[PDB]
Amino acid sequence: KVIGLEGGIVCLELGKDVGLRDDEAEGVIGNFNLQVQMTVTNTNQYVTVTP
Amino acid sequence: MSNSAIPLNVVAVQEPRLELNNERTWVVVKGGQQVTYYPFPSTSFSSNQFNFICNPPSAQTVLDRLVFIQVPYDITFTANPSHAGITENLLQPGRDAFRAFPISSITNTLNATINGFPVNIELAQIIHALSRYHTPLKVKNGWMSMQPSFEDNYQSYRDADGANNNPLGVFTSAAGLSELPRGSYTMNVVTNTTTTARITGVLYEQVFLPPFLWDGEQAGGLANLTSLTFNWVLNNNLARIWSHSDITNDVSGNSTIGSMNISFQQPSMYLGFVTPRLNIPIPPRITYPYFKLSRYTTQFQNTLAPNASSTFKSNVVQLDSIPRKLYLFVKQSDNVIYQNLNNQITTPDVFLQINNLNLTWNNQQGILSGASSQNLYDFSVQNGYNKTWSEFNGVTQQFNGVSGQPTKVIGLEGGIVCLELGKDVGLRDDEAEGVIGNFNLQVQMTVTNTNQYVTVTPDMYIVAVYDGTLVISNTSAMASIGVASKEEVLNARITHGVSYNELQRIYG
Repeated sequence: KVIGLEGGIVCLELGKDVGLRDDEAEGVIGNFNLQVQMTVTNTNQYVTVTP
Repeated sequence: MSNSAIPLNVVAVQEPRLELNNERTWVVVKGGQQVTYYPFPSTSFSSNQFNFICNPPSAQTVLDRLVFIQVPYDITFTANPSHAGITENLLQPGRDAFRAFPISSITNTLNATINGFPVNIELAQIIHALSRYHTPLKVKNGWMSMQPSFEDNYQSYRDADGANNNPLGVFTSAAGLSELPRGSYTMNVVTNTTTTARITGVLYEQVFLPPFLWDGEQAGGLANLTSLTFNWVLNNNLARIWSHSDITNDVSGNSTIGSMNISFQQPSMYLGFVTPRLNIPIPPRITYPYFKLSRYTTQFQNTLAPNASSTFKSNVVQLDSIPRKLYLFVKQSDNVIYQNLNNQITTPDVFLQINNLNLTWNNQQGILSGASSQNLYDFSVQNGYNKTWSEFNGVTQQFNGVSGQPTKVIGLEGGIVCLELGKDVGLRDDEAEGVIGNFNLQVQMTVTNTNQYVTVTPDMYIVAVYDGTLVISNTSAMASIGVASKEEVLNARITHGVSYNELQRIYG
């Protein structure tokens, strides 16, 4: 028996693993955009997860 | 040099094979870093609408001018009884295609709002006559190639079979390095038997209307907008996308196809945004050229054919300001070909052959009135027409070698005159190519139906493009029309730097 255990929840600090063009830091305003295209797998055996 | 009459000035030029000196300056080409493309899938798609509301990423990033959309689609055909039967596949090797350009003529109107003040155009009737007008072979094998792109050149589809330039054939049978026919275009055929066909794929149609550009040649895209958004609406019928041939429909009928239906999925636009680099700053507000084209249209009651002639005039209109140039043609009418759909799928686009055209600018009456139909085809081709003489004035004899079968005459599809409005219409002293206003127009033009079968009620169309400034400064979009003053048009000193040919280069 294969058991689903849970999922990752990644978090990337904005200066740390994103990198920001010079003159940018966690305070500074403003107006930028973000969109996350991300592939995933349902692990749970029993039910269909509508995501 | 100073030998003749009034003496001239000497200059010498080196032949190409040798300068060998001149001043050779190394030129570093630079453009901002980060050019990226997004696919904005339309929010609120429907069966009679598409709406793509997308926002510029930073509002400090210039937006490139070419834009296009892609729609996945699905059609089911089915055979009517009678005509029946019937024993051939409902889709035929040489007698079947998309109309060009498909997802265009099908759409009733398109309006994109920038920044946002709306700029919208009429895509159903405008475009089919706008296509002929500015594209060289260089272009019709470039950007224009993403959608079916081969225009109807036979007065009747039935005749075409089987030519080497039948406007809707297989890819094999278009001679090397030329524009293919519209049965070239790729798409899955899930089924195809007698009584049923069913096809699927995806078509890329680029948007027209300024300032988005369908020429290949490019110019600085619109920054610094804060939000833009397109909005189609398609007219009801939707049977206009497909095309057909009479050659298979034969009978007391009637035909093989009637009827069939379409289905769309998630369409999406495709925008592109460069970023300029932090060294070179672009101005806070900035001015763009901007064109608007809007068609005026009469309808008549008189029915003329199969090759008989007559004469027509069109209700006066009052232009606010001189269009920079206007087009005029008589096409087969709308009131027909929107009934009993077999007509919709089997009538080509083509216009009737012109005999002569006299028109009136403000108060003049009878302009051009004595210019031979031949002499109308001289301009354009000087404003960029692009079809051989025999195509304009469409008629073509082609005879049969036996005793005794009379020679067969085909309509070769008619012509469409475009007269650039200062270039060869002439305007009173101190009147520019676009100043307010306001001057009547009235087009009196005799025509002949050259299509062998059958009769046709016609309509007249006259599409006038105006030339306005448009200043997009965030976040306002003022758009003054008639930019030059009547006093400024007198004594605006001529220049010898600019070439007029370079201005007719910038479409348009």
